[PDB]
Amino acid sequence: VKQIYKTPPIKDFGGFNFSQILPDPSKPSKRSFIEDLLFNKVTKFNGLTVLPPLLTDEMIAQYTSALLAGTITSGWTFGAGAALQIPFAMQMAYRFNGIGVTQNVLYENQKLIANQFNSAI
Amino acid sequence: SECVLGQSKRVDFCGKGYHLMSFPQSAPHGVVFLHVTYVPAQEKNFTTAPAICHDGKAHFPREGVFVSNGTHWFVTQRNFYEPQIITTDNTFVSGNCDVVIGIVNNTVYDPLQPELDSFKEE
Amino acid sequence: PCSFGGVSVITPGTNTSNQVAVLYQGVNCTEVNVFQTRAGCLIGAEHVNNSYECDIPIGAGICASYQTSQSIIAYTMSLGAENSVAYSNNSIAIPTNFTISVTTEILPVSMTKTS
Ligand SMILES: *[C@@H]1O[C@H](CO)[C@@H](O)[C@H](O)[C@H]1NC(C)=O
Ligand SMILES: *[C@@H]1O[C@H](CO)[C@@H](O)[C@H](O)[C@H]1NC(C)=O
Ligand SMILES: *[C@@H]1O[C@H](CO)[C@@H](O)[C@H](O)[C@H]1NC(C)=O
Ligand SMILES: *[C@@H]1O[C@H](CO)[C@@H](O)[C@H](O)[C@H]1NC(C)=O
Ligand SMILES: *[C@@H]1O[C@H](CO)[C@@H](O)[C@H](O)[C@H]1NC(C)=O
Repeated sequence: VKQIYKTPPIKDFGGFNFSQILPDPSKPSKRSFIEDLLFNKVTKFNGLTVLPPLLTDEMIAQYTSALLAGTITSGWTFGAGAALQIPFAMQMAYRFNGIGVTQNVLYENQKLIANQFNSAI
Repeated sequence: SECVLGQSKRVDFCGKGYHLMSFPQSAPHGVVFLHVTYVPAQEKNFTTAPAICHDGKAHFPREGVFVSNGTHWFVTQRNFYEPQIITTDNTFVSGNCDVVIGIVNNTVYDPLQPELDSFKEE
Repeated sequence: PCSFGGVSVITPGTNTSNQVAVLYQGVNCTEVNVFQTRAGCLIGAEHVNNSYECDIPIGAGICASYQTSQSIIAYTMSLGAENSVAYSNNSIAIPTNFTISVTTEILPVSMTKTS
């Protein structure tokens, strides 16, 4: 990613829920619920010097949150060039048009799709 | 293969941007590709809409979305700004326009009716 | 066993100056301008609270640079400019003009057939 994107405080996306993968601002180390499940389910004087990484886990979380927010708000357009905003529902339509399904199938079944997505999450 | 002999869809694979084409050059022990992308700029902001209802029937655009020229609902494609007049051959019709959330109101111009109107004048 | 560590030197290129910066690995400064990191003891720099892009990585989000007298500074590295996009349910980003850029990419192919 070229630039950091922070999510808007608007959580209207056509019914889709992303509060389980966006960071909570309340944490000291800004991370999401699923990230916290991930980081908890992973468990000298001979010359052993354990060099730490250049990028700490907080920074990785910053980068991932930026990618995620750009995906949510800008489609794939920020992969190519400058980020171009778009609603999520229309982005979903775009992506269904990519796979041979017309976007009306989304716009008529939007709530069903959102509920399935939230359930899968 | 993917970027010299043809045009890959795979974004973020040969340069940054929508991939157009490339050129290879000789190099000691190596190769140097020269990728050509399509990076856009100079944007405006645009009020958008998912669909348009005209006579109870919805309209989904065949390609592109419905865009802003000011406070009007006109239409063009999704990666270059070139607005059009709403015609029948740019959209198609599937279902009533009442389940569609977020829809706006506009008239839909037809190409055939003014050519039909040339008949009923005479 | 009494404490030890790797000796590492931070510097710009010799075609700039000859000032240095001394980094002690994995042990803190109480046993050697003094600054402390999780990497250890860093001597010969100055802590700044401005965020730049990284020049030389050190560890634990710390990078050093040699800017304008002129001295060694270090800081907590950024991830570029903070930016966000105005989002609604009736907005989108559509372009009007464009450019045609060319990016150099280089991949190694072969090496010398030593025998
Ligand atoms: C108009 O476009 C600019 C360019 O990004 C954007 O910052 C601004 O929020 C847009 N206006 C509205 C009302 O969204
Ligand atoms: C967008 O959200 C606002 C919430 O203030 C709502 O009033 C409006 O009807 C929504 N418009 C669309 C097109 O979804
Ligand atoms: C590097 O050193 C040479 C000789 O000392 C000098 O001519 C050249 O200008 C230097 N490079 C820079 C960028 O100053
Ligand atoms: C060195 O050990 C820890 C790690 O930084 C530090 O908190 C402590 O204060 C240091 N020791 C002394 C004597 O200051
Ligand atoms: C560094 O932090 C201190 C407080 O810890 C603050 O007073 C100072 O202004 C900061 N330095 C810069 C360059 O902002």
